[PDB]
Parts: sequence; structure tokens; C-alpha cells
Amino acid sequence: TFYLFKVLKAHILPLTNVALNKSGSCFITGSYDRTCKLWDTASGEELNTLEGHRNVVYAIAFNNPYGDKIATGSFDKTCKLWSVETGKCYHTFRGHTAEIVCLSFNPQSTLVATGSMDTTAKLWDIQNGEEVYTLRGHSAEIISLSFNTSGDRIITGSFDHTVVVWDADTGRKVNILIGHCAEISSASFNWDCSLILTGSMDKTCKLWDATNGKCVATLTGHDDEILDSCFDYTGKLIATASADGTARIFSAATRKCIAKLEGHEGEISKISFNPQGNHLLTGSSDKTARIWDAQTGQCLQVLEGHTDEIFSCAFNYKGNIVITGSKDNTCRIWR
Repeated sequence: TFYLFKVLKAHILPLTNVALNKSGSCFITGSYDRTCKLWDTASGEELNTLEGHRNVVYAIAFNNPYGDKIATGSFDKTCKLWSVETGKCYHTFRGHTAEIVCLSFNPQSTLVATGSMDTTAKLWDIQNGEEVYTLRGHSAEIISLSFNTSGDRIITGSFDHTVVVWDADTGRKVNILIGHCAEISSASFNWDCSLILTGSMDKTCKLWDATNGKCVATLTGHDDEILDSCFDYTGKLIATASADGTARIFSAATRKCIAKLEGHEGEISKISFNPQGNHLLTGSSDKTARIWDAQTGQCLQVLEGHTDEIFSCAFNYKGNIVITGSKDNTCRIWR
């Protein structure tokens, strides 16, 4: 069971993304106010404010597990890198020829890979400051992010109905996953990193082999667009969020649908498992952030407080706390 603590209104102009640190201590918030602000979960104090960008900061993440540095991607040429210790601007990355919307880091806190709407992805060096490689293999916007454990590969999802699997080693395409009939929402690796789970706007979720890049499974059930898809910490199960307004739970190995999650008055935006793998969290357009059991299908709790749609919802890494970003430019914590 979860409850509201109090309310924290992050900004008054539109909020882009919410992301927490590994132990749950910290969560970052970006917005249309050209800024990224640094909040901690316990105090609620805005630790630092990250100013310097000339536009809306959209894609932000933590250096998790390490969580000692911050990168921010914005609606310009820019990617900036900060530390969490001090709020100053460290590294400069310019070169993308369109809005930068998707970024993620590498194992060992290597360097940074940025997915931008310039139809390209780029790898930039950080201890040094170089862009080292340009990943050109898409005909459309890159919107999704993933790194495999060990960081040998990077999968780039795009609006051209294709996933391209790059190798961080060479910087060339390993294989190109083809089969989706509409824009791809999300994609990430499982525990083994042998299988890739993709979702798309063509009512389908597809399950690919990481080895050769062959499509092992095609999952049916949703009646409209798919907005998100996820494995859990174990990789045994599969969760899919859709614009059908329903949430579906499959098997990794059997792929027969195990359960349907219903009770929604709206678009389902986000999906995520707890670190334990026993309940499941949903943020949606209607009134809600809701919590389900992965095996029942029953809604264990509906917890409210936001005044409009919820685009973000995530556990911390031991399921201690839950954080949600909404369209009312407010982030709420649930203990």
C-alpha cells in the first residue's frame, strides 16, 4: 500500500522528464523553463538548479548505479554534462543537427550516446570530451534507449518502424530488427540480454533474439497503439502498456498472455515492474497512477492527487518509494 506524503509543484511551465537515483535518494526533473532542477526524495529540497541551456531540456538521466554525474539533452544542438555533487557545467557536446530527445549511459560510466531527431545517434567521449562515433542507420527520429549489460551493443528504436542494433565497439549496425508496421514506442534488453522486447503503434509487441536479430515472438491482444513495454528485474515476465487503454502481461518463455489489467478510463502511458517482481505500476492519462499484481490482474491500489495525465512513474531500486511526473508540472512521491 502506498500513500501521498504532501505535494511538490516542480514548475509552472511544462515538465519533460522525471528520473530517480539508484537508492532513491535523488530524483531529477526537467521542464520547459530551460532548466533542470535537482531534488532529493527525503527532504524535497531542490539541491541544485542546472542552468545554461538555451532551450527546453527533455532527456535527462542519472549516472546510475554510480549517480555521481548528470547528463541533460535539450531541444537544441546541445548535450551538457554535470556532476551531482556541484551544480556547475562540465562538458560540451555540440554537433546534432536537430532536437536531442533520447539519451542513456554506458556501463562503467563510459561515455554518452545521444539519440536525436536529426535521424542520427552519436557517441561522445566524457573523460575526454570527444564525439567518437556517429551511428547512422535510421530514416526517422530516434526516441528510445537501451544499453546491454557490458555495453557491447546499443539498440536504437525509431519512428521508421525499425530497430537497429549497434555495437558500441565498432559503431556499426549488428542487425536491423524489421517487422513492426508502425512507430516504435520502447525497447530494452532482458536479464540475459539475449532477447529484445519491442513495442509499436501497430497494435503489436515483438520479441527478438539479441544474437542474430531474428524475431522469435509476435504478441497479440491490444486494440490500438502501444505506448510502452518492459521486462521485469527477473526477465521471466513481460508487461505492455497501450493506447488501447489496457495493460497486458505475457510470459517470457511461453508468450501466451497470462493476464489483462483493466479499470482504466484512459490512455496508458507508462509501465514498470518493482525490483522484486511481484506488483506492477501504471501511469495513465485518466486520473491515475495505479498498482497491479503481476499474477492476479487485480488493481491493488489506485492512488490519486494529480490534476491531469501522468507520463512518468517509477519505483526506486528496492521498491521503497514511487515517483510520478504529471502534466500539471508536479512530481509526487509515494511511501
